[PDB]
This record gives sequence, C-alpha cells and structure tokens, in this order.
Amino acid sequence: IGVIGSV
Amino acid sequence: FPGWGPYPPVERDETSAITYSSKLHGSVTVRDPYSQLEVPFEDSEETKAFVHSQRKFARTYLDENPDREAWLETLKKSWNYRRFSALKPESDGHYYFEYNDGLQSQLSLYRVRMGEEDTVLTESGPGGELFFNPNLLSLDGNAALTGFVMSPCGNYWAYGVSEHGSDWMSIYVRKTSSPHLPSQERGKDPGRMNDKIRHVRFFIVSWTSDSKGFFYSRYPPEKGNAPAMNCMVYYHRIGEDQESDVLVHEDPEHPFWISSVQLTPSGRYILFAASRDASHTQLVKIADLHENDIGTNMKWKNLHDPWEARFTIVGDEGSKIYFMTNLKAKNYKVATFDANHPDEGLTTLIAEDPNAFLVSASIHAQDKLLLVYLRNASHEIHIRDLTTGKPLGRIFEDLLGQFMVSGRRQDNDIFVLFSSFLSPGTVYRYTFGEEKGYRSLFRAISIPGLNLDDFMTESVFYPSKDGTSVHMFITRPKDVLLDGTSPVLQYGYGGFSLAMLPTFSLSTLLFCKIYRAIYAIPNIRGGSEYGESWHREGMLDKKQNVFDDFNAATEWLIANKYASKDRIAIRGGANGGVLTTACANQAPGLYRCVITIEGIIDMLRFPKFTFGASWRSEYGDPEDPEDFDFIFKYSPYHNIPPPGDTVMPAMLFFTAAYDDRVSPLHTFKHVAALQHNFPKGPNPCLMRIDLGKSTQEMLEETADEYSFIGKSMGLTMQT
Ligand code: NA
Ligand code: NA
Ligand code: NA
Ligand code: NA
Ligand code: NA
Ligand code: NA
Repeated sequence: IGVIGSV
Repeated sequence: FPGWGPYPPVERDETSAITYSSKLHGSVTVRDPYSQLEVPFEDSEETKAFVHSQRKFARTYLDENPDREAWLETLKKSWNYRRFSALKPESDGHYYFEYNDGLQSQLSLYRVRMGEEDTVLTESGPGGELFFNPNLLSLDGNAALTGFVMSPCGNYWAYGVSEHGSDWMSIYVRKTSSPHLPSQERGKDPGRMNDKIRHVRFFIVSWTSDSKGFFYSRYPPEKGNAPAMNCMVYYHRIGEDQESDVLVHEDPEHPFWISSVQLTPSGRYILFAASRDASHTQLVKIADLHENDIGTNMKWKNLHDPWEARFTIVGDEGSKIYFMTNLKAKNYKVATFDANHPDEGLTTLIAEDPNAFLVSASIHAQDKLLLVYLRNASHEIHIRDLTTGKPLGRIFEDLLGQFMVSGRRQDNDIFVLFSSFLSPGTVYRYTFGEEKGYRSLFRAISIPGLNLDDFMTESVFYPSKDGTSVHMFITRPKDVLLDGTSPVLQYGYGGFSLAMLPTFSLSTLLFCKIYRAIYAIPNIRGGSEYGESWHREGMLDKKQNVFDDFNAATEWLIANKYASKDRIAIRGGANGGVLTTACANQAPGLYRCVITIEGIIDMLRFPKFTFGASWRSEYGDPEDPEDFDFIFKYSPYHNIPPPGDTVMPAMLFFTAAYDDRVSPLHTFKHVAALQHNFPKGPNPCLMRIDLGKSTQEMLEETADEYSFIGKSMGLTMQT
C-alpha cells in the first residue's frame, strides 16, 4: 500500500 | 597513490542548477554537476559510458581478491539446503507449498491432496505433485513469479510473471488441472491459457465469486524513470483478449495516486482504495456487486472521509464487513462496518493496543479471530472470539521471532511458519478445538553445512543521542570474546513503519562464523518495532533521529567491547541507503566499510522518478520551503564532507541499470560525487552493477559484498 523501497 | 586508482573520469556539467524555495534563506540555488546521469541508461551515451566504465572498474577490484571466489564457493555449498513454506489450503482441496531443493534459481510450487500431507517434505524430497516451476519460464531463471490467486471454484490459477526482473509484469491464467510437468524444456510456459494481462506494475488480483474473472490494477503502455502515472482498475473476463477488459476506475486529475480493489471473502462487497503517498491513509469507497454491473456505472458509497485512515478487509458475515483499520488508532484495530447502515460508520470490535502494532487479522475455524501483533520487535499471536471480541488467549507465545500464518475461515487448522536469526523455518500445525487447541511440529528446515547451536542472538537496550532507549539484536558465535577485537556487520533500514524482525539469513551466520564477527540489528526509529509512534519519531523533520540511533548503536558496541572501533561495516537498502550514506557523511570515522543496495540518496530530486513522489509523506516535500530546510541538512548527495577531518570509509554501491522501485540515478550521481570529492581514496568507492532475484545472482552479489568487507577491514577467512 504505496510502493516502498525495501532491501 | 593507491594501486587500484585512478577512478574512471565522469563528465561534470558546472552550469546545471535548480533553485528551491527556503523558509530560512528565501531561496537556495543547488548545483548538480551529475544531472545528466538522471537520463536512463537506454536513452544516453553519457549514462552508458558511466555505467560501463564504473562496472569494469568495480569488477576488476572485486575479482582481484581471491577471497571473492573463496566466498562464492563457501556460500554455494552452504546454501544447498531444502527450503519450503507452510502448507496453504486452496479451493481445489490441495495444500500448496513453496520448495527449493537448494540451488534452483526460484522457488517451485508443489501440492498434495488434503489428508495426504503427511507424505510431503521428507528425506526423499518434496513429495506431493509439482504444480508450477518458475525456472521453466526463462533461460537464465530471471523471470520470477510475482504473485498468484486461485479462483474460488478451484479450477483456475491467476499468476504474475516479471520478465528480466523488470518490476513491470503480465498476469497469466492456467487450469489447476494443468500443472507443469518435469519433462518441459526451459524458455516457455506450457499448459497456460491465452489470457495475457500486460502493463501491470504490482500484483493485486481479486476474483469474483462466480470465478468468471478478476479485478486488477494497470498503467498506460510502456527501462525509463519518469513518474508512475494513471493507475487504473480493470475487470478481466477469463478467456477474453485484454482489449475487452472493462474499465472500473480512472482518476485523470490525480495521475500519481495508486488505486486498487479488494472483495470480501463472500465476493459480495468491493472495496475501492486510492493512496496519494506512502502514508497509511486512503480514499475508500464500497459497492454492493449484487446491485451493479461491473464497469464505471457502479453505486460507490463512502466508507469514511478521505485521507484519515487505511482499511483492509479481514472477513464478512452477510452485510457486516470486518476491517483492520488505523482510524483514530495509529497502531491499528478491528472494527465492523454494516453495508446496510453505511451512515452509522464503523463499530470497534478489537480496541487499539496502545503498545503493539496490529500487523494482521484473519478468521479461522468459523469464529476464531487470529491477531498478529508486533511488540518488542517480534510477532505475537492472540486468539479472540469473532462474535464478542473476547480474549481466548495466546498461542506460540514461547517463540520470539516472526510468523507467516496460513489457513482459511472454513479450515479448523492453521500452518504457522516460525523463523528468527537462528531458526531457518519451523512449520507448526495448530488445530482449534471445543475449549483448547493442539500444537504439533510438522516440518523444520535443516541446514547441513552449519551448527545453529554455535550461535546466539543477544537482546540489549542502548540510549541514543537524545536519551531514547533503543533495542538491538546481536547475533554472534557463542565462543567469540567481547575483548573489543570482533568485526561487525551492522544492518539498518529506519522508515515506513517497517520493523527489522528476527529474520533467517544463512549468509549472515557464515559471515559471523568465517570472520568471528557480530551481526547487529539496532531497531532504530522510523520502524514499527515499538508501534507507529516509533515511525513518527523517525520521519520528516525527525529523520536525523534514525541516523543518530544507528551511530549510537556503533558507539555502544565499541564502548561495551563487542566490536573493534576499526572493523565496523554498515549495510542498508533503498530507504536503508539514506541511512548508510547519511551516517558515512556525518560520522565517517566510525565506519570501515559501507554497503548500500538500491540506495535512495538524492533527497531533493527523489519525487521526479517512478514512485518517488509517494515518499514525500516520509521524507517531506523538497519543493516546500519549510521541508526543504530540514531535508537539505541531511540529504546525503548534498552533504559529502570535505577531506581533512575525514578519512572516508571504503564504500560499495549495488544497483541494476534499470530499476523501477529506486531509480539507479541516486547511486550513479552519488558514486560520481564521492569519487570527485575523494579522487585518491585512500579507501575505494565502487559501483557494482547488474545489467524476484535468482539464487545464483544473490550469492554472486553476497560474495562481492563479504569479500569487499573482508578486504576493506583487513579480515582473514578462518574456514
Ligand atoms: Na565502480
Ligand atoms: Na486491483
Ligand atoms: Na537521538
Ligand atoms: Na525500520
Ligand atoms: Na538475518
Ligand atoms: Na555504500
């Protein structure tokens, strides 16, 4: 929900 | 002069600048001499020359270290262990489970008729039946499964495939009667139906109860880095060309907004949700699908006022819908909506826990409400009565780590996958009963190359610069002495309410074993570890708290003789790259090695690319005069220190040439600016570039990372 930068 | 130098030259544009409004200064003109590197690799010879020269330079330095090969072979041998998920019950009367025999590029999907599951995941192998082998899709095993949902009838399986790791995908459909066969040659997806749904950037698929079709979100047709614009909701009828799919929602006025739909388990009610940023706030509408033809001719009713709260469907009982929502409850709660009395609003079923973030709510065994809480940086499973909300007790409360819970409302049992820094994955079965339930160990992941009993994870608290108590996990060999000699690998994120949970990584335990190292996970502000208020203390004008927490963790490890002051390595990805580049800028003397993966680094220009504008809720709006002032103070691209008080640590940046999630321009520009600011090192700054990641690629990247840390901190491999 959103597009998040992770890893 | 260092033997590895000099750096590849990078063209500067000394005239390229943007003026920003500032509350303090009126306006600030910022120069960006690497602005040309914002042009995608595909569209610019300059960007191509930079990538190619920087790639070869990094590859030369990394491959010159014999420990690079030593690490690759160590990782490859140790990673050859069987991996699997919990069993997942589906509407075709099979359990489905992910399996990897050890060194396959991608996880395969297997299945077994319910009642025959005692025959799977043995010494002999996965057992059951092969359903879907993603490795067949591409030659190199780079095409990955991005998601799947079985139709309610159990006859159809909708699934997402991204070609070339690109974060665009197509959605395909196959019959559950059409499993992959072991005889199939690679390069093709045999047995699939003609359905091809292109122009999808995220997998959210919701079948109608009639199994005739599914809702999905897509974009206009399009490697590039322009903003993600004009998200639309479509309904695809099974067997039709995508050109026939009916438009359900567009909002031409707000092209940056992301939109999707979810159906209640019964298939009767559809929830529309739009988000305008990364915050947990939505514009939300409900339609009764029994009153509407599918299309733009539907009677949408408002669930709540827009942009106050997020709403996720957790169940339904006729007209009553169960929601997990943060409405006037930042740590989330469970509330009921009656679609028959939409003006009466939401009724609280499970009150907010003021000291615990509610991660998921799901219904099991008809009327058991299972809540997963994040408290003290780990998962808790609470059972509630669905009808009253009354507490029925805890289960698995002895296990401190994370859980994936599997099972549906109609199933009397669940499968729970438990993992931690030290547990690679135990699948428990829990069977609900009349008064009390039954817990059994189903299957555990076993690692033949490693003795987990050699390792421990410590739980400590340390004070930050402002005196805030921060929790930290410390994984190490039991027999490493706290005599201030050990190297550290310290990993952080700090943002977007994402908790750093106990998480199994064999690679990190091998780092601890081979280098007699400690693996440190400070639960810094920006995450959800201590609830949503932990995020709020680590965002916007308080982002500096995140860096101070991380720095204070390093100083605490040195002060308490866990770690040599001369052997601190830090690591971070995406938002975690704000962390590593800011900390490198603000206390370079603390760090001996900095690993940045897919870093967000230009805190002024982030909104201009792909999904960056959504992150304004986290970082602030750089084009807002008040926000500009606190962003500019830490923006790592703009705060590289002068040489002199500063010996810059060795630094390795990982990125792809094309990446939709974080535009590689952040890494491109920062690497150029660092090389330019520190042209003679003495510690090298390198860009490692790759032209649903494969096992091979993950290990080759891990081998570069570990061998580079080893070289930069003077470590000998003690195999
Ligand atoms: Na390089
Ligand atoms: Na959707
Ligand atoms: Na602080
Ligand atoms: Na975090
Ligand atoms: Na780990
Ligand atoms: Na780095």
